[PDB]
Amino acid sequence: KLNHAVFIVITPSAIAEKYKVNLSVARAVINHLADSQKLYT
Amino acid sequence: IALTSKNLRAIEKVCSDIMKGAKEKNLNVSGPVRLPVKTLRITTRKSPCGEGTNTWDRFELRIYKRLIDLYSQCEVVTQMTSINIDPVVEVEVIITDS
Amino acid sequence: RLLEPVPFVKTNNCIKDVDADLFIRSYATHLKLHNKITYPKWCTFVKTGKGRKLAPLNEDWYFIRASSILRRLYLHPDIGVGFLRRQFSSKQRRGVAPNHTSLASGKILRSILQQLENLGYVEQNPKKKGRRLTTKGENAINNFARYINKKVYN
Amino acid sequence: VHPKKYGQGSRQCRVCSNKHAIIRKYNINICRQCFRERADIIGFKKYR
Amino acid sequence: KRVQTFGKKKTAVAVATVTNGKGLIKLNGKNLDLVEPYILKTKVYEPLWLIGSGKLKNLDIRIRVKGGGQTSQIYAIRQAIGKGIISYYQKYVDESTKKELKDVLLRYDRSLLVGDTRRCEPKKFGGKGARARYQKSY
Amino acid sequence: RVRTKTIKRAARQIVEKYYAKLTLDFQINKKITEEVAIIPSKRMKNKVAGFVTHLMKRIQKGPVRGI
Amino acid sequence: DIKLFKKWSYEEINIADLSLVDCIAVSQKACVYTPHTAGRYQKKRFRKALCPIVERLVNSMMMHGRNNGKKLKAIRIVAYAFEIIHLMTGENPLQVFVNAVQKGGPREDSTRQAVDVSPLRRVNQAIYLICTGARNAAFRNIKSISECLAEEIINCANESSSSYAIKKKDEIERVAKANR
Amino acid sequence: PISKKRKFINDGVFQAELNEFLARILAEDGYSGVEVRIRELTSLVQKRFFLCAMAQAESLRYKLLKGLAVRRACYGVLRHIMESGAKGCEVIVSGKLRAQRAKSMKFRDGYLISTGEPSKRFVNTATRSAQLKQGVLGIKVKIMLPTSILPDNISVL
Amino acid sequence: YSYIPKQNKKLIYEYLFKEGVIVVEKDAKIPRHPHLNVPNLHIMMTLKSLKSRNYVEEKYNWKHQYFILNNEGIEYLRE
RNA sequence: GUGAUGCAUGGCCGUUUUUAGUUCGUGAAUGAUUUGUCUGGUUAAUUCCGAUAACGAACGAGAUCUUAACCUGCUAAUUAGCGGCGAGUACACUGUACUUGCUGCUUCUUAGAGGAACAUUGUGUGUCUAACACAAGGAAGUUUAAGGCAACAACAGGUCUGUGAUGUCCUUAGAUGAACUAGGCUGCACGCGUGCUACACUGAUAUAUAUAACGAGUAAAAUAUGCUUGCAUACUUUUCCUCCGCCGAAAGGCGUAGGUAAUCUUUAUCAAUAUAUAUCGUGAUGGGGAUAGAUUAUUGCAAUUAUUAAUCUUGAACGAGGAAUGCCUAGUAAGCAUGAUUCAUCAGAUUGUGCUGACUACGUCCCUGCCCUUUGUACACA
Repeated sequence: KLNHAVFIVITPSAIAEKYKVNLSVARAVINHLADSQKLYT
Repeated sequence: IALTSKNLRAIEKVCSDIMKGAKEKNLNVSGPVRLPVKTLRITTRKSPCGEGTNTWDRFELRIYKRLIDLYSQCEVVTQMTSINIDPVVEVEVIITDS
Repeated sequence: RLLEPVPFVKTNNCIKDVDADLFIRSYATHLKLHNKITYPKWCTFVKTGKGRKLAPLNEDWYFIRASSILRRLYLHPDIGVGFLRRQFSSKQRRGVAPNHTSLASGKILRSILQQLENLGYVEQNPKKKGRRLTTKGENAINNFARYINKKVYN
Repeated sequence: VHPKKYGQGSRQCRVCSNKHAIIRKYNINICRQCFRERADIIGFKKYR
Repeated sequence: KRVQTFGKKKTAVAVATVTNGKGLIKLNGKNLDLVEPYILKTKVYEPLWLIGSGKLKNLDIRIRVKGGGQTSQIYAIRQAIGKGIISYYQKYVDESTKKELKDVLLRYDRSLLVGDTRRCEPKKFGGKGARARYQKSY
Repeated sequence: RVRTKTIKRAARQIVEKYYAKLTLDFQINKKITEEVAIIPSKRMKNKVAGFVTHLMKRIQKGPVRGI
Repeated sequence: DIKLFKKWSYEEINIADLSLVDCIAVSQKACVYTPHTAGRYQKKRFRKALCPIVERLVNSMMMHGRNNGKKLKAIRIVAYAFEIIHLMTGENPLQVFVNAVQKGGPREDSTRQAVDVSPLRRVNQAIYLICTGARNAAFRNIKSISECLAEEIINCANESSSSYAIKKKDEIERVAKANR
Repeated sequence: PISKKRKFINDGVFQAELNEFLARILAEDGYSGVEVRIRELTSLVQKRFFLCAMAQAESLRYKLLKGLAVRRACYGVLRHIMESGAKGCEVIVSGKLRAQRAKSMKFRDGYLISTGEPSKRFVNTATRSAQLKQGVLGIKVKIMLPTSILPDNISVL
Repeated sequence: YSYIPKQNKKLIYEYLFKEGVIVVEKDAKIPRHPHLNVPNLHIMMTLKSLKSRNYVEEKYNWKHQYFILNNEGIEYLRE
């Protein structure tokens, strides 16, 4: 049962496991911090 | 001048005669045409009744046809063909000029 | 990322030399910027294909499709509504019965090609029955491809 | 009568005069039972 | 000057024609880069490292690729370009380097020079599977 | 795989006529079988000639039980 | 030169038990960017082991109902697993996965008495147990199969109890102890 | 103006038509060929359109329908095959055979090759029916023409 | 009804006379014959009756009859 | 006569049965019979070697040919390819993508023919005979593989409802001949198969590039006249695949290019598993589609029993699976589609074609089923 959200090593799964968040909001936060699957920088 | 049949030996012998006559008459002749084979295949069920293992069998008919061109009189070419062609082969004629 | 070290001597004289996937996005961006075409509002409630069964849910699918259409016109200059439907064909699920391929709706493609004809990027003629790119459109797309190449290179 | 140029009633086997198991494949208009024995003379030779 | 060669392997057939030029290599209207698979792009690229780009800088090879699966097209274009370069070496540019050219190509593998005859077999009787048939009920 | 009695008696019956023409070279020994042999199948000619070569390489190191 | 997914050349490989190295048979001949190669394995017996270990993983991951045969997305899933593994733990994903395979295989099985396990089928059974663990983790475990398989790999490599392959090995050895 | 493939199918079906016509009408003598007595069938076809194994089988049918003894009839058939010069022969006549139980017999001479593409190309076979008082007698007669050269034959001079 | 006209008998009587060989087709539903501008559905029964009169012979086949005229029918059917 | 009788028959077929078995001449050993046709080794197999009262034969096995495959710079180009130049459309600098037309040429698009692969060559295993391995060239070393022909004998196996193939018996005006109206095998407590679509994130979803081959394709419309929409008559060709341009969300409709076909569909290229980026990120969920009404168009004189069909509403099981039980060893399992058959319309059926090209053999007789030898029988419809 899903309970994660966006309210509180930049890759999706790493950030998701760190912050206990959904993958979508994790990618959103990743783009927020930086600014289908692609090779890492 | 295109020929058509189903067996290869007849077309081979008649084409041999055709280019031998072409060499004899030393006329303007186009190169031979060697078409990819066209096959007719059907598959039917054996066992006329409805009993036993369902067994089918397949068939094949390989149709052979080639083309050539010659610059000669239509009457003389049709005569020299009809003299030495087997009625089992069907041949049509197209003339060329240059 | 998408760039790779080219080991041979290129030409870059036309649009096939540039990547199609990003060139269509660049043309869609230019299309939205210059507002060359309409949306049109008439098609905002129709699925692209019978087997699609879902809305495109992007709001720019007409621009995407038009960019694709122009890519098609260049890549093979003798097209038709049937050829376009065949290329845009997708799967269609008949419930219990097995899934079958099916073509896209033809009205959307007809509207897109009429819009392109009005824009003059594509024309018609008895000889070369399919839709063809004009000479002005040819030179314009050549310079657009060179511009995109320079933009993504230097 | 109620004849028509449509459906299975417009044609039948040319030997057995039956409407069952008739192949229109290349317009042979024949039944499988008789065709499986007429194949050799017709030119239908089982090969592979 | 100009020579035409072919590569036939799997379903796809590729044809090449190597001429004098400056290193213009074309795949139909596209190039070797816009195929899509970056995985097979380097597979095609392997002869470039095996032989040398500086010598390709003096030869233009046009290529027509048509028919079959994408992997088969990649393999066929590899075969065609290998045969074309070996023929151009044997004919026009130089033979002494061609002696080491064959030695290096065959050292890498036998697949580049000659394709494989692997193709599908006629599916047999019995059922949907080629070697499998319908489920038996007693 | 083993061999067939027919090809075996073929190999036995040949050689005895023109062993003089028969030499060491394997391909030449093939060609002499093509020349002297009247088998229509090319593959069957190939197989019988291979058996003759195998029979040959048994000679001049012991008896061959015939010829 | 060659780099898997253009990332790893695995120029360093752990010695393992000197038999798993030949079992996986990964080398310059077996090197590739993406899985799902065109290597043959049904003309001999050694070629079957010659298929690379990652290739065997991708072509064994595919078995669950409708998902069967989708080895393009097996490529995708293993690529994503490598990506996430490389920074969830600093070790090379291929190397840590290699140690996982090394210690995830049963060595003695008591089917009918007990029999020592050949290296080939020790590797095959380790892979099979890992695949079953990943499938039962795609079963009702909230998280994606990417994280499921990655956690299974790292758990097998570090020898923790939460691993289904290790639990099944323990069950097999318990049967061995009961018989003997 | 018809397709060549449909034309070939028509040629085959007409070949079957004329073959069964010849089988029906030609029951008193051998085969003198085909035309591309004579007046009747030539006019019929124009109006409608606008040592042999077959001979041996029909000869056995001729010897059979009149009530001649089966054993001597077939024996004379094989004598005819041997005097013609065939390598061998095979005559089967199956049916009631004067009893209420179905029965068949076999009379084989020579090799009688029975399987293979060259076997088909070399063996000639014929089948026929005889209408009798309380049943149908089925006759199958096979003759192999003497040997181009047979694949199996090997002889070096 | 389907009463057979006397003249309907007569024209086919002359028609088979002037040739000697005819095929009347077993099917009767076809309105016209390739060599007859006459309803065959008035002719097959007449030919079958003349057959049972032992004057013409028919070898018979599938979808074709192939009747053959004998020597002793022309004098009878002439008048 | 699709009325009975396949237990009266013919022919065909399905099984014993894709295995390895069957028979003869002469010889030899009250008779049925035995030997040949085997102790042993080997195997694709009574296949060979060999021992041998057997010697010598015939069938079956073996063999042949198509498919991909290499070459024969053989043989050449139609409807194919290669170019060269005739004018270029934009770019480089001392040819390039797209168009126009003729022809230096035929490996390439291809087939006529033939060749090439025979344990080939050596390092080995073998009674040094039959048999088998390694390594190499080679596209071709398990017959290179996949396709078909299947002996002798038998079943009282299926079919007289395929035949004007067929005997006997039965029937015909209230037909058991034919036609016509309507009706059924599509209904269902259930069962068993053949099979179709799910349980997802290895996936639900939107974009597009890289996509193949077997394939398959031509007694009727409408117009006018007369009588009074219908009847008769004269005119072209509508009666296959169809491209295109329009109309319609679609279904589908309208008018034409082309093709009786490597020429037009389409083929410098038709499907799906893709693809890369993006919504979602395992929450009976958005998965999933059992499930309804409302309809719109086509096929057919006729669709009610919603034939077929696009549209919106409808929202079951299903968390990888009971007792049981089926199939399967390499471009093949499985997944995915798709051509063809029946077809006026209808694949969820059969048969072919291809893509993605997997977890695991060089074996064993434990079950099941066969084959051989010995043996015991009171069985022989075994």
